[PDB]
This record gives sequence, C-alpha cells and structure tokens, in this order.
Amino acid sequence: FPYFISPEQAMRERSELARKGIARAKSVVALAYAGGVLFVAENPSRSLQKISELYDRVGFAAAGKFNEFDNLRRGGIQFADTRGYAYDRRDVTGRQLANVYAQTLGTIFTEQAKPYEVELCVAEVAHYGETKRPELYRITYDGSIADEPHFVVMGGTTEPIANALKESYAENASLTDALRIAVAALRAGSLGVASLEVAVLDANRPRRAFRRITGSALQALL
Amino acid sequence: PYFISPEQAMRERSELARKGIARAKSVVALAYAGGVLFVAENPSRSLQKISELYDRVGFAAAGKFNEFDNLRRGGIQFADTRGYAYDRRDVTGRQLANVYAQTLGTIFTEQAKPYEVELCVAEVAHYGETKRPELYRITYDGSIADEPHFVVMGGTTEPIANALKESYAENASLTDALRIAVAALRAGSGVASLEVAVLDANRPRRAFRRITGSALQALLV
Amino acid sequence: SFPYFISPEQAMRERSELARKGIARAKSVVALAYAGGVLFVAENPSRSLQKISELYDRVGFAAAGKFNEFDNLRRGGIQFADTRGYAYDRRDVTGRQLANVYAQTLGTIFTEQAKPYEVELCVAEVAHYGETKRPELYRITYDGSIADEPHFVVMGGTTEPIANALKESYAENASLTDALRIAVAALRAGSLGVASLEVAVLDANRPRRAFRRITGSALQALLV
Amino acid sequence: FPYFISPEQAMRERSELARKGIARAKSVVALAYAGGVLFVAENPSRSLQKISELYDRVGFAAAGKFNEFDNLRRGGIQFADTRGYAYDRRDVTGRQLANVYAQTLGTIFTEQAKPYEVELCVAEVAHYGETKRPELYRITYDGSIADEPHFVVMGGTTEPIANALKESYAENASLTDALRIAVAALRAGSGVASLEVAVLDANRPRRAFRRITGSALQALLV
Amino acid sequence: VDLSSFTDFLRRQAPELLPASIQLPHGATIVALKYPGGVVMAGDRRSTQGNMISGRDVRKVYITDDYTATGIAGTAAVAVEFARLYAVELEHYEKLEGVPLTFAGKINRLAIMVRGNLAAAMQGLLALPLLAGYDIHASDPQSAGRIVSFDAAGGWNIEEEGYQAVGSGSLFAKSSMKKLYSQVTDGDSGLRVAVEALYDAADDDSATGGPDLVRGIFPTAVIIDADGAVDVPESRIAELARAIIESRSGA
Amino acid sequence: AVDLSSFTDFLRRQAPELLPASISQLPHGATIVALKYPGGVVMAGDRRSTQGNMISGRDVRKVYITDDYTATGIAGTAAVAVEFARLYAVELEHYEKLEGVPLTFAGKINRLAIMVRGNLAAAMQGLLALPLLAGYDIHASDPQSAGRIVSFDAAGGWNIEEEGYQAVGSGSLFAKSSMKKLYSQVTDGDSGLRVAVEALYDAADDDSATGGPDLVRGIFPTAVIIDADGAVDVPESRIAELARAIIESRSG
Amino acid sequence: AVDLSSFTDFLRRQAPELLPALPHGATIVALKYPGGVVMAGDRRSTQGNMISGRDVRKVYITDDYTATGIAGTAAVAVEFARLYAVELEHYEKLEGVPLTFAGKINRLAIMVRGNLAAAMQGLLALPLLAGYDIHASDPQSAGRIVSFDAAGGWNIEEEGYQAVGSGSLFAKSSMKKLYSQVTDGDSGLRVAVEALYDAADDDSATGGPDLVRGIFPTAVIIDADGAVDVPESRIAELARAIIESRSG
Amino acid sequence: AVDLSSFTDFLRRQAPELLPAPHGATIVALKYPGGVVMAGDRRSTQGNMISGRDVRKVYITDDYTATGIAGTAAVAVEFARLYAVELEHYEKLEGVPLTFAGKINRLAIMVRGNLAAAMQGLLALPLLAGYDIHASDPQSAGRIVSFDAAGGWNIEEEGYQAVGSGSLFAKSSMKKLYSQVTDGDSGLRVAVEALYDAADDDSATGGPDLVRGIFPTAVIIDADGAVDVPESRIAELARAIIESRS
Repeated sequence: FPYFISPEQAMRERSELARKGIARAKSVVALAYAGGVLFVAENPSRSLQKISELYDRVGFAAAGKFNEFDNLRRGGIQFADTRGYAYDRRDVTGRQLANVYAQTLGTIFTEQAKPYEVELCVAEVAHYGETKRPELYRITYDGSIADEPHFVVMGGTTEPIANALKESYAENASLTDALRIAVAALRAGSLGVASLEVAVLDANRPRRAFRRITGSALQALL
Repeated sequence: PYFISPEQAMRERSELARKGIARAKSVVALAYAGGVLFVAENPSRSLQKISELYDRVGFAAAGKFNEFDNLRRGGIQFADTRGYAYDRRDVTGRQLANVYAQTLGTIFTEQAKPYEVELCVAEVAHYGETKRPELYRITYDGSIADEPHFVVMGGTTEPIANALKESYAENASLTDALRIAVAALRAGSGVASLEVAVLDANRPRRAFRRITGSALQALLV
Repeated sequence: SFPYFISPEQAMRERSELARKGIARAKSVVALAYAGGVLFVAENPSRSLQKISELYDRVGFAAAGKFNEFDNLRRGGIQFADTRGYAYDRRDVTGRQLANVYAQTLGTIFTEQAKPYEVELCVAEVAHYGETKRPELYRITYDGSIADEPHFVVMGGTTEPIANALKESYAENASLTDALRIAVAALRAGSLGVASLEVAVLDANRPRRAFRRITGSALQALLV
Repeated sequence: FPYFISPEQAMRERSELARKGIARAKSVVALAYAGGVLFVAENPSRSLQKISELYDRVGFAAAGKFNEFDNLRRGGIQFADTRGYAYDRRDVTGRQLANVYAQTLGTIFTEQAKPYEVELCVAEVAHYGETKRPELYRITYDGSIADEPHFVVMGGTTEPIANALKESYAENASLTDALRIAVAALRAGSGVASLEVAVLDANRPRRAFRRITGSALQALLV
Repeated sequence: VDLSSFTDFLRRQAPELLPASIQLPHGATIVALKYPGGVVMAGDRRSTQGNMISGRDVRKVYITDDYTATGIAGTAAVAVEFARLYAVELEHYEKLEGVPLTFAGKINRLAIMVRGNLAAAMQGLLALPLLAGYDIHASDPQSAGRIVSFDAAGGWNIEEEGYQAVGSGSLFAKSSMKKLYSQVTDGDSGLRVAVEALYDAADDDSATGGPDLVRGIFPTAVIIDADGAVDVPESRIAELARAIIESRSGA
Repeated sequence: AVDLSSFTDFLRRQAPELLPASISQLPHGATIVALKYPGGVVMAGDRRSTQGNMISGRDVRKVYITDDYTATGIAGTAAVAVEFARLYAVELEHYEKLEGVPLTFAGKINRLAIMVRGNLAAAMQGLLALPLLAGYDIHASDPQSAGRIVSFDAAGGWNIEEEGYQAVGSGSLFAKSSMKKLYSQVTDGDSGLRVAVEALYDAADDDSATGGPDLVRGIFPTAVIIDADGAVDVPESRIAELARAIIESRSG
Repeated sequence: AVDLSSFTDFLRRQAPELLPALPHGATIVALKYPGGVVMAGDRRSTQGNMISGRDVRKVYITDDYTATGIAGTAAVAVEFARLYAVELEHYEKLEGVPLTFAGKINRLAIMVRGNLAAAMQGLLALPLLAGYDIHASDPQSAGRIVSFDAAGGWNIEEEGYQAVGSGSLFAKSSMKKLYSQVTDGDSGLRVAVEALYDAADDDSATGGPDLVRGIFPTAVIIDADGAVDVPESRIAELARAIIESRSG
Repeated sequence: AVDLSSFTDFLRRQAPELLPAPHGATIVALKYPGGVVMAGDRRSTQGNMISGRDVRKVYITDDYTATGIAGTAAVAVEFARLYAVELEHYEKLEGVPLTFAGKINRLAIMVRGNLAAAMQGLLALPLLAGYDIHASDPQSAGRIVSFDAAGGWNIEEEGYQAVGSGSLFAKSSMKKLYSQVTDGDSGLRVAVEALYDAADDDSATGGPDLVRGIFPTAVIIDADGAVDVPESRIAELARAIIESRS
C-alpha cells in the first residue's frame, strides 16, 4: 500500500468546503471613517457577538461558523494580552494580530480535520492623539491576508455589498452618514436595530477605542 | 469502504445525527411567569433528560442518553469550577451554552461518530432580580440559537413547534403552561410517562425543582 | 500528511450488524424480579465459565455475547464499584451508576474500537436488608443504548421468542420456584437441565451480600 | 469518491501545486552591482514585506504565500542570531543560511501535507572594507539550491523578466542604472506605491540592509 | 476510574484552585452537641496572630448542605477554603448523581480532604474540622443527630458522648459541657449549654473571644433537626449571652 | 502489565489519592490479643485511644471481621488502623468477585504483608500500623489445628505462631506474659475467650495507654471468634459477664 | 484543560517565566466614608537601614471601581498590581462582562496564595484591596476594603478602615481615634493622610511628606462615579495642615 | 504556545547551554538637559588581588541605550552581548524597535531569571541608560533605570544613580556636584569625578591610571544617538580633577 491521497484533490475540496460555509453565513462590513473604524454586521441574536475588542486600539470582526471564530477571538485576546504584558501595551499592533491569524488559519487549513469556515477582519485605529490612517486586514480560511485601504466585507454574498460600498464609500464620513451607507450596502446583499450589531473603534477614546452602539442611540443614529 | 469527501462526510454525519435525534423522545422548554418550564416525554423512571447545571441554570436534552449524560456531567464540572474560581454569581447560562457549542463543534469535526444530541441551556434571574429568562439551543453541529420564548428538540418538531407558536402566552400561570406544553407534546407524539421540572425565580438559591407524582397529577386536574 | 474520510452511515450498519449477529449466535440469559428479589437464569453448558456474577453487595451482573469481552466488562465493573464504595461508603454504590458506566463504555468502544463488542448486558439491584424497594433491571446494548426494565430482561441468541413467552406468563412477586419455572420455559422458546444451567439470585433477604448461586442438588429440588 | 494517487503522481502533484502557487504571485528581483546588492519587488501593500534583513551582511527576499515565507524569514533570523551568538557575528554566512533553507524546504516538501508555495533568495555582500563578489542563492519549493552570479528572479512569470535581465543586465551599475534595469525586467512581467525596494550596502559599516522609501525612492527612478 | 468528586476533578485539571502544600491568623474554638431531634453547633469570632487580635468578626461555622454544618478551627484561610470546597463537593455529587451522598459518605469525603492536607498541616497550615449533621435515613428521629471529629491524619470519630469541641479552647469547652450536658432537653436548652461552653472557653483561653457587648459581636450558631439546617439569629444568641453574663455576676 | 486482580494495585495505578499511604500528635495506642483453641481462634482488643497523656477516645473498635474466616486487629495510629482494616477487606472480596474463588490463607497473608510493607516509609514518620491477623483455614488437613495467628513486623515480615497466642500494641508484653501463664487453661472457644479477656485486663493494669473494662459507662473490649462455621462478633453481654467475673476474682 | 478565562493560568502554562519571582517596607491605609472608599500609601523604599527609594508609587487603580496597594518588596508589589489589572480586563474582554466584586477578590487571593512559598523566602507581597461595588444595594455602603494574609485568606472589613505594611499598627491605632471624624470623602482623605503621617512618625521604614523635594503620599478615591487619582496638591495641602497643626 | 519574538525564549527552548549561569566595580549614570551619560571603572579583583585593569563595563546596546554592569565580570559581559542581541532580534522580526518601556521590561526578565544564581554569587546588577525619542519633552527625554536582584526596576527621578562596590561614595559625590550639570560636558565631568571619588574610598574600584594610561570608559546619548566618549576627552578631564585636588 504505497499509494497516497491526492494533495491537490484535498486542497480543492477543503477550499470549497470553506468557501460554502462562509458564503452561507451572515455578513459584516468594516470601513474607515473620521471617527476611526466602523463595524456593522447583520446579526439577529442578542447574545452572540461577531464584533469584538482584541486590545486597546485593535478590533475584531468575523463571519462564518461561530464556535470556530469565537475560538479565534479568544486566542487573539490571549496573544495580545500576553504580548502587552511581556513588553508594553504600546507594542501590541493590529499588524501582529493579523500576522498571527494568518499563521493559524494557514495551519488549521493544512492540518486540522475540517478547515475553518471563517473569514476575519482585524482593525486598528491610532492611539489617542496620534494621527494614523486606520488599518484593516482580512484573513482568509486559506490563511491568505489582505491589506484593505477603506473597507472590508465578509460573509455571505459579498460582490453586491462590495460594489455598493465601492460606489457609495465616502472618506472621513460622519459616523451617522457612514452607518447609513454601510446599512445601505448591507441591504444590497439582500435596517432594524433588532437586525444589527454595531460598534466602532474610537480614536477619540483615551485608551480603549472599542465601543458598542446599542438600542436607543443606535436607533437615533439610524 | 464507501470512501467519501469533506462535503458528504459532513452531509452523512449530519444525517447520521439528524436521524438519531429524530428517532428520540421529545422535550420542550418555555418561558413563563414562574420562570422556565421543562417538559419531556420520558417513559423511564431512572433516566433523566432534564437536569440542574448550576443555581439558576437548567439543562434539557434529546438524543442518545449516554452521549448527553456525558455532556451534562461536563457542564456541571465546568460550572462548579468557574463558580469556585470566581464566585457563584459569575456563572451564566450564556457561558455554559458557549461551552457546549465549542464541544459539540469539536466532536462533530474530530470524532468517528458525531453526537446524536440536541440540547437546551436555560437561565432564570437571581432571587429578586427581574430579568427575562434566556434559552439556548445547541445543535449536534455546535450551532447555537438564542430562543425568546420556547425551545423544542427531539423527534419530529414542526408539529410541536407550531402548536406552541399558535398558543404560547407570556407570563402564563404554571398550571396553564403545563397544560399547553402537554398539548404541544401530544401533537408531536401522561404523568407516569412525563418528566417535568422548573427553574424557579422565586426560590432563593437553587431555582431547579422537579414536579413529580401527586403534585404533577394535581396540576393537570 | 493530509486527512481522508469514510462514510459514517455505511460503517454503522456493518458494525452494528457485526454485533447484532454475534449476540444472536450466543447462549441466552434471563433476569426477572420476584418476591425473593431478582433471579438469574442462563443456558450454560460449561462449568468453569460464568455469565452471571456479583458486582457489589446488592448489585448483580448478567451478560451474553463473546466471553472474553464481557468478562472484561465484569472486571471493570467490579473495579468501579469497589472503588466508589471505598471513596464514599458501600451504601453509595448503586445499580443505576454501574449501568450508566457500562453505557458510556460500550458507547465508546462501539465508536472507537476496530470491532465493537459483541455483548449485551444486564445490571440488577435489589433493596438493602430491611428496606422495601422494587428491584431494578437495566439492559445495556453493544450500541450503548440503555433500558430501564420493570420486570424482566432477556439477552443473547433469539430474544423475540423469549421476551414474548415471559410477557405471556410473568407474574409479580412470584415464589422462587415459580420464577425458576417461568425462566426455564422462556429459555426453551429461544432455543436444559441442572447440567446445562447457570442459576443465581440477588436475595434481598440477605443481610449484606445479596448474590447467591443455586447449584447442584439444591437446583434439582427447585426443578422438581 | 476520493482518490489514492501513487508515488510518481504524489511527486508530480505536490510539485505542481507548488509551482502554480509561486507562478501566481507577485515578482521579485535581486541583482549584483558595484553598490552591492539591490532588491526590487512588486508589492502593493504597505505593511507586508517580501524583502528583509537576516543578519549584518545578509538579506532575504521571497515570493509565494506570505504566511509561509514570513515563517521561513523568522526561522532564518533565529538561526543566524543563534550562530552569531554561539560563535561570532563574523562566522555567520549567506552560504549557511541558504544551506539551511534548502534542508528545510526539502523536508517540508517531502513530509508536510502540502508543500510550501514559496521561492527564495538569500543574498550576502562583503564586510565593510573587504572586497568580495556579492553572492546570491535561490532556493526552490523543491529545496533545490542555485548559486546565481548576477541576478535572481522569482515569483509569477519569470522568463520575460529573466531575459529582459539577461539582455539588459548591468555589472557595476550605478544604483540608479540597476534600478532602471530591474524596473524594466519587472515591467515585462506585469509605480512608487507599488514597489518595495531595499538593498544590502557594502559601504555601510555593519548592517548593510537599507530600505529605499518614498521621496528618496522617487528621485532614484529618474 | 471516575469518582464524581469535584476535588478529584480539580486535581487533574486545576491544581491551582486547591489549597496546596509546602504567623497566619488562627485560633478558634468550636463546639457541637446533640439534643433530641437535633444537633447544634457554635463557634467564636476571634482570630489572633501571636498575641495580636487580627480578627473579631470571623465566622467559622457554615451550613454545608441541607442537613450538615462544618466548624473549622485552625488557620483561618485554610478553614474557610475547606468550608467552601466541601460544600461544592457535596452539591457536585448530588447534581451528577441526582441523589445526595449518604451520611457516611459525606464523612468519608471530608476525611480524605483532611488527610490530604497532613503535610501542609505539619507546616502550620492546619485545619481541624468538626462536622455536625442530622441523618434523615437514620432509623430514629430523636437519635438522628450526628457529631464527627477528625484528627490531623483524617481519622474520624462519631462521638457517642453527646458533645464535642475543637480548637484552642476545646478542653475548657468540653469540661464545661461535661457538667452542663444533663440540662439539655431540647433545642433551646442545648443552644444555651453551647453558648455557655464557648463562654467558658473564652474565659480561660486568650485565643478564643467571648461575647463582645460593646461592638455587639457574638458567637455564630447553626441548629439542625428533621426540618434541615438553620442559622440561629444573632439576637437569640445575644439574649442567651447576657443571661449567662448577668448570671455570672450576682443577678 | 499483569492483572493481579488487586484492588490495591488498581488504586496505586488509577487513584492514589484514595491510597491510605500518606508518606510525604496523633491518637494511637491499643493492645490486641489472639489465641488458638481447638477448632477455633479468638481475637480481642481494648477500646482506648490516647494523644500524649490525654484520653482521646473510649469506644474505639480495633478488631474487625474481614471476611467469613478471618479478622484483623490493628495497633498503632488510629486513623491508619481503621483505614487498613477497611482496605484489606475490600481487597479480599475484590479478588473473590473477580476470580470467583477466595484467596488461599497464604495468599491472604501475603497480601496483607505487601500492604504493611508498603507503609514502612510512613510508619518511620509515625504513621505506624502493626496488624495481627486471626483466621481459620478451611483447606487445613485437620480441623482442630485449623486456626491461624499471624503477626507482622513493620517491614512486612510475617510470622505464623506455633506458640498458640500473640499480642500487639503498647500493652502487648503484659498481655503475652499473662497468656503464657493462663494458656494451659484453654480447651475451647469459651475458655479461650476468657483467657483473652483476662490478658487484656492485665495489659490495662500495667499500661496507661490500654483501657480496661469501663463499668461506669459499660464499655468493654470487643472480640471475634472464628471456627469452622465462620467468624462471629462476640456479644457485648457475654464479654461484660466475663469481665465482671475476672474483676470479682481479682478482688473477691 | 478547563478554561477559567484567567490570564494568570494561560500566562503560566504558555509563558510561566513571565510570572513574577531587597527593597521593602511600606504603609498602606484604606477607609470607608459614606458612598466612598479612599486608599493611600507612602513613597519610601528601604534596604536595611538605607533609603533606596523616595518616589515609589504603591497604590494603583486596577479597574474602574478598584485599586490595590501592596506592601512588601517593591519588585514583587509593582508587578503584582500590573498582572492583577490585566487579569481583570482579560476576563472582561473574553466574557464581555466584568467579574463580580466577590470574584475579583477570589482571583487576587489565588495570586497571593500561589506566592506563599516565595513569601517564606522574603518575596513577600501583602496586598490591600479597595473597591466600590455597584451591584451592592446601598451606595453609602458600597465601598469595600479587603485584606489578605500570606496564605491567601481574605477578609472584608466591617471595621471601616484597615492598613498593611511596616507602619500599619501605628496607622490603625491612629485611625481608631480619628475615624468618627470621617463624614465625607474630604474628611476621609484627611484622616487617611494623617494615619500615614502617624505611621511615618513611629516607623523609620515609612516615609512621611518630604517638603524639601515635595514628595507626598499618593491616594485614590473611589465612589459611584469610579476610581480617580487624588491630585498631589490636595494632598500636599492636607499634609501642611497636619504638620502645621502638630508644631502647634 | 505564544511567540514573543524573544531570542531568549528561543534559547531556553532550544539552546539552554548558550544561556548564562572576579567582581567589584563602580558604574555611574546621570541626566543632563537633552542627554544622559554613563561611565564605569576598569578594575577587576579576586579577593585582594587585582585581576584586571582594562576591563570595559559600559556598552552601547542599541542606538539609544547603553548598559553598565556591576558584579562578576564574566556574568556582566555575557549579559550585555545577550541583551543587545535580544533587542536587535525583536527589531528584525517585527521591523520596529521595542518601546523604551519594553526594553526595560525585557532586561528585568533577564535579571530576575538569574536571582537563584545571584544568591549563589553569580550576581549581575545592571544600570540602564537611554534616551527616549517618543518621550514628550526632549530635555527630559533621557532615562536611567536601576535593577534590584529580583528584577525590580526603578526609573531615576533624582537625576543620577550608581551601582557597584563604590556606588555609595559615587552617589554622595554626585549629590554635591549635580547642580553644576548644565550640559553634556559638565555632566560628563561630574561623572568622571564621582568615579574618582569612588576609587578614592573603595579599593575594588580603580581610578585613572596615569602610568599605563587607562581611564574610565563612558558613553553619552542624546537625540542623535549613543556614542563612545573618546579616551583623550576623559584623560583630559581626569588630569583636571587630579590637579584640582592638588
């Protein structure tokens, strides 16, 4: 029995399996704005998050199988806290967290039983008082990583949402206008507070940029 | 053997699982004024399908017994352990559900046979607080759902699901809720044949209580 | 390197069948509640190899299937019970617990071993000296499924016939002799003498160790 | 229905899987000059490097899947720092780092589930004051190692770039001339915010590695 | 093998949570006696480090389940941890097995926790527990109450004498009960005799604090009968204290 | 790995925490006697426990029937003694359920010796347990000489008594010297049991760690007698009667 | 394993060495005023008889409603405050909700208990925890003070004040007399700065207010609006009041 | 497990042999506006015998920091080379240097991980001097950090610090001479004088050897980076002090 399974026939099937799980899940958008970075995701549930804080000025958003990306959220929080402790909080960067996720998904893809049906975004705004262009990174199930200049879209069917956003993206948009544009793009894919999960990384906040925009305030913004 | 691919392997197991659940007795959990009610069709007098996890957190399951008893025991270990390392008040239903999701999700992916189970984690408020009960359903898949009023698992659900959808009433008296549950249960299809318990907000510390024999018979009256 | 996958459904049927057949090819055993408590009767030609054993004070065990495999489970159940009774108290060991354990075990062997276990077993528990509790019988399948039986349990060989014969004639609180006769008759349907029988009871009337083997001449007296 | 290819096939499948991934990535060139060694790579992103410093007079350039060659960049840095510590900085050579990468890719190729979709270059200039011909090595996914006299090309479609280099190669070229030639070679394959430039400077006293960026890079093209 | 033991589980997964092995506040006196249809247990509130009073409000008697309470004398941190841990251990078995441990099993489980601390106890982290319980499954309701003491090696003994005490003032308390015991005929007289034995211990031992009338701190007590375990209310004890004090003066 | 069908080995392999050994001032002190009578053996122990000079217990039972034909009496640290008595009975019944047949007498002895020996480290540190084993051997060729008495030293060395009697504990010398004089009077379980209660009386007389019969509280030594029909606990009243007899003889 | 969501655990298994292992001596006090709690500590560090530090901070805000003051070796104490703060925020980020007060206390006790072996060899860190608990029913009674013994035993003060460190006995005896004067955060802050003054008076290891270099005790006050660092000037001016009032 | 891009961890995991595991020297460091300066003596003793007279104990460890180590000479030297590699290793892996606070924290971990060995004599007590570019005020940018044997670190507010066998003498001397520091040159003079005073009262600290021409070594660091002071500029300063002493 010297025969070996096909490496190529495995690549392709895993790749697909992943692609379908993602395509079949709710969608999320992250876009740069004057306020910093805005996170909008279609989310019916009230207990299960798809957008989270990783570190001071670093946010996380994902689409795919929950148990699988909650898992990746937790480990990124462990990696960040640990690096911030061994050096200083100011040494923890979004670039690093992204680089880690790439290595991780890359490995799960190649070695775990089932690849991860997930797509994620790591966003970093500048430190209180600095003036730095926000950074957005998208990491694929494959472990591929992308440096996005203005916005990122993941989950379900993206092209529509992506183009509407490309067509409708406004730089340094006021937060409410930006939110409306984002929601507009989301519908394009195919809105109520009850239907959303919103949060932003605030450059303005002194230490922890991340803030969830909920209920009444969200309604007012809408 | 019938050597298969990533996609059908899941399709097959997925079925393997679905069937198993389908073939099992059924359980319902619904919000009520008393808090949360648990009703399951269970002929056996020794084997539970509804249990206490922590103070204000209940557990109900359907599927293969040895497999969900297994889950019940590890949930109790996870809760006891977190309540010891921190404080009892730091243990939540949301956390127990989040754990089960991660567990079933891994079993599904890394085990020869996926667990043939479906479960419900329910949490009422602490004595004196006023919080809307919470219900979660975790699939063999590991998918998790946040249910507002009731949860149905085991066997053929649609009938039972719709029957309740048709008659569910918020803040229903316990007896009324019990009757509604039995009826919904009947559509899916007796006291000596029923397993009933509640998570009670009124109780000072341990919300869970089993309604048995005489008292249960009296309730239908 | 990269992983492969096999059909879940196909494996289960062959595996489940591999087992269903083996248990079918085996000798049979019955366990039924009686006034005396619980009676165990098994067709067994051999004089050295048991199919019925004591697990703990008031907890008995009976099995059908491949011997090396259920002797194995008998041993582990005795280890589990002795251990729990040592760590707590003898009175904390229950039939329900031993059954729950066997379920978990067979369930895992079934799913993870090369070949599932070709066995079917019964865990029975009578009340403690002086208490008044209905006897408990549990049946655990190779699959790991567990059942709570009210009056009797049948395992090994062809059980449809045996279960039915018992159903037709079972009576609660039977005298020991009557129970023995009922058991012998049910066994006949499935397929017998002191020469080829293995009999024992969980005598709830015993002070501590309920388990007792009825052998030779004493057995002859019951039959006639 | 899943397949079980045989030894010959697995050999050809892995090999292909690798060769494709590399051919489908951005390109990089490294060429010898009087200044020493120049590194040019087409790179849209501003956060993700493809050219890095390994040790004092030893540079690294790669093409392929990022998480995979970042991984090898890190390990090379660990290997170099460790040998320089156990002996002396002057005992660390480009030849040694290359030899290690060969052993590594060779093993990954043969034992991992999937081989590495990467091709790399290890370059070494002389020590401050010495007069030694730069050295360039290319290491394949296969683990094959090549000793290149003047330049190395990797990533995407090479032949065009390679020939353009062979036809227009300049020896002892001013840094600007070398840059122009490199650009022409990269041009055939397929800007200033689309380029990643760095070089190993023989003139620098210790750390020869220097990145040519923004303004300064602008002047050099013309 | 699997023991549905929260502690055994903890050791495999969470050794850090355990008390561990290898001056700390200590010094308490705890008494317990049996009365018909009941058992009562009480403990003082002082904590000392050498000669300094480190605590004056310390609670050392805890209801551990519906029919049992434990009083731990020794090092305060260890005693408190032991009390929390044991209660979780007991409720953990009940939830896993759906039925509470028999009284003898509860005793055995406590003994293993004690015995597994002997090394630490040799180094000063001592915890000598006293267990009081009412056994529902006991044949006679009047004789239901149980008192169990543990030596540092885990050896346990169920007193038949009717009362027991542990801690720095335990000899005084025991000698006092030896004289006062015949007066116990019901929960109230037994609760009186307990608070008096603790008074006598505080009288002869500086590590045991007696009733503080200025701050209003008194011993804590728990009584257990067929209806379960209940904390005795402060005021009922304060009233019993003043009675004894008043009575020691003249009237 | 060989299955010795040993409960102890299983714990050592699977659940050490349960293991009595705690190797890394405790209540201790007892006197236990055992003697052989035709077709029988009897064993008795005092009820006192002491911590230094203080009496820590007055009802302690130190003699236990461990299976249908054997009993063990343990002298030393009380916690340890109780643990051993409980552990050894389980070990014996465990082998019988696994193998369907009880251990031979020699095998029972050997098993107890291994438990003792494996406690040497702890016993060096004061956790001593010195057991005395009394048994009736069913397989013995002659019924009259069937009774057995076995003592263990702290290293697990065991010895079978050809002498007819033995004792262990803090008053064992007194008890032994007393039986040396009273032994000729033994002809049956009853005279055997008297002699034993008397030896224990003499031990209590000269050793403050051994408690004699408490007539005020009505606490007496516990005894077990074992003949061809198995091991039986001697009823308190039969012993109280025997005690008073000796006490009156002692005074008159 | 079992996940507690504790950064101490994961840090220990993944990077145990990151975990904490001679300068020492400090006095830290804490007291409750209605609807508030205040905590202050001295700035001295000594090695034997030599003064090794005069600016040392020993009181830190560890989350929005709590602060910790640690007495003992400075190296052990400074790290301890950092680690405990991260532990607290790490659980909040993983679970989306902060720990209950009782859970914060328990986590801290565990850290202290783990350090007992090292405390027996000199790396002793005896912490004092002060917090305001929102979940508690009464705002006036919201403030909390918790002390720890070396074995991790913890105790919540029904006394109203507590202190730890080499001058803690002096500080406590002083507060015992001055406590009735606390009626609000300002008087409470005065009494705390005075108790620390008294401790520096009788213990050479506790440094009192240095008017020459202008170094004063550091303090933190915590009420329903959260934990704030008290500004130096308010402390300096409360010191001079005390000093002036003593020379009088 | 979590990666920290630490050369040291790599060594612990894969090359423990490489990790580290003759004493008495004086080292000083002070802040002058827009700068920090650090200097050390050159003597090494074994008991009463002088084992070394050229020993360098102050090293530039990166462009904006230097470390001076007091204790066993071997331990101190090994520590400095290792710390410099650890610093440049993180920079190459992450493309960016560590923040000053991170550099401190890293040194603290190396020190603390040597506490068991220090209890047994292989005591290395480091002094760190650096200029923080990211610091808000350029004049106050310079930093001095001292470490205790347990890894405890303290940033220096007093403006100067010393370590080693003559450190008390050097500190007491700077206490008087500090007000004269107004710039790098005065700051450097006060440093060489404090070291002169230490050598005067401690036989383990060697002062300027005019016969062999061996002098303390120094490093100065301002916004333009760290630089070795040239011997002649020190020799000069030394001679001035001796002449002044008379």
